[PDB]
Amino acid sequence: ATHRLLLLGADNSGKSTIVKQMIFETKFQVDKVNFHMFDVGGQRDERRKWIQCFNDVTAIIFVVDSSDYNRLQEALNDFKSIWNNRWLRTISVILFLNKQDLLAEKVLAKIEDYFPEFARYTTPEDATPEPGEDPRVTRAKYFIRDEFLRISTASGDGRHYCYPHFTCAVDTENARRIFNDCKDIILQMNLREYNLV
Amino acid sequence: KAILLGVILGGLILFGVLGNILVILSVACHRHLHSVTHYYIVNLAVADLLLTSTVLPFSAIFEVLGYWAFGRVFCNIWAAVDVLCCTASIMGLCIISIDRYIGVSYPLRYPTIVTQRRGLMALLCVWALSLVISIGPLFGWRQPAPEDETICQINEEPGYVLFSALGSFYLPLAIILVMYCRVYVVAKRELKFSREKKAAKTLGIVVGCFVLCWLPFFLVMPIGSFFPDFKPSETVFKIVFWLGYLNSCINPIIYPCSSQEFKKAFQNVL
Amino acid sequence: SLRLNISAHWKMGWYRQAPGKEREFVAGIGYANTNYADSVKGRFTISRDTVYLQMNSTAVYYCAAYSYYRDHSYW
Ligand SMILES: [NH3+]C[C@H](O)c1ccc(O)c(O)c1
Repeated sequence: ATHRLLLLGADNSGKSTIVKQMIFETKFQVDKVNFHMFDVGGQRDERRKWIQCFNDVTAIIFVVDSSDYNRLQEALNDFKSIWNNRWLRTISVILFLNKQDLLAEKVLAKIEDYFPEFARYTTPEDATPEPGEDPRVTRAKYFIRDEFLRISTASGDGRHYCYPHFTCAVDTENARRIFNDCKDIILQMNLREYNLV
Repeated sequence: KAILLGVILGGLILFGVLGNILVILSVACHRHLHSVTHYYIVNLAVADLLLTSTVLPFSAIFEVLGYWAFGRVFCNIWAAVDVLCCTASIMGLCIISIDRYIGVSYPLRYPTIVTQRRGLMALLCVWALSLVISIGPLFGWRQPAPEDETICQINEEPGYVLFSALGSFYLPLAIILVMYCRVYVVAKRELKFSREKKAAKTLGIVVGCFVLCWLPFFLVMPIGSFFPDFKPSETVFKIVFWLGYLNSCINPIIYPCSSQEFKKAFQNVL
Repeated sequence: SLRLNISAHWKMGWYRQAPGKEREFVAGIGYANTNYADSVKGRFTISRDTVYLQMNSTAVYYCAAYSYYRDHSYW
């Protein structure tokens, strides 16, 4: 059983490194379920498969480096592009906020300089970091996640979801993330099909 | 009072046969409607069609006239085809329930747990078990019946009716209720009022119509053939005997409207 | 020559048990119809209220009563 993922990502944003966790198609498997992940380049030089891979996909893996604040607004522009597109507007998007370990070093040096309204946002409720976490680092990480969710909540449709995750550079537990999110996407489509939701 | 019951039975027969030919015709052209659950829906549709096209007009004529005007081989064909079609549609609902349970609790390993190597073996197993129950007392458990060419007795021989009731209703009723219990558990996201009430309305009908149709008959018949102190009248017996026929006219309404592409294909007729 | 439970929609018939032969249908009267056989089509009529035949001009008979759809009997 194949599942054609669509990895867009960004250039020099941990995407080629997170590929190596076994334009170029790749393949991997979890619990003898075979995902076939289509890379595309980063949505800056190769928009060729946007007609071809427009419908057969089951998810869209968008990975973004989170430490570099200077290259942050272009990522939000690309996420507003793909989230409110035409051909790929009914596909749920997995979001990988990569290089959180680099963000833990890039904070302690400010995120309020490149984006001015950071202090207006605070660390919200129903949030759980890892053990031994600085509150400013978690505030910055949840600030950019809340920015991506503000861009995500700008359709009002409920026809396609979005699943964010905080992954480090050399995390081994990342294929189970895509496994569980593809399971949830297919289960939501199955519940919509049987008129249960 | 003969033509009035005849015209309401003809209306119910015509509505049921038109619904089942529409359900079986809406799949025969679309190549997208070729999965295993569509097979399990057209199997229920062809069982309800085989019941409603042949067995229902003869029982309607038998209720209007009051006597089976045809022969005796016709009666022995009619009772066996009646039992065959009714328990074939019941076990079709049972395998639809099993398919939906292993469709909502293994969403990625579903095409590696349901294949045509074994999605058309459960179909032949329930059709063969239906034919075992129907052609059971054609040699096995038939009591000696009177030799009229006018009456047509049902096969109310005890010992056979208990086995048939158990392994034709009460095991598929248990299977349908526990698998739809799991489907209702998973479909509660597992603001939430619209998530719970949207499932408790669309599973409530698909168990309520089946129980309300078949549980009167399959409760009256073995309790009356084993405990003859109840002794139900002729009117309540005809009511519970005809609710089971009403189920095969209800099933065109529910089960294509419990999908998305089936409802579009059925609404494409007008 | 010789003439020879209670419900409403129950049919009542008469059979002839011959020597060695099986139970052949002879006559029957019900609330919905009244059926006969070819052997006694003219030589024997029926009568119902008790239920008895009436023959004019093969020696053992059985008066039976039964239903039309449910598997009951009263011999
Ligand atoms: N109308 C139901 C049909 O006559 C039927 C179904 C299952 C039975 O065991 C039976 O005796 C009769």
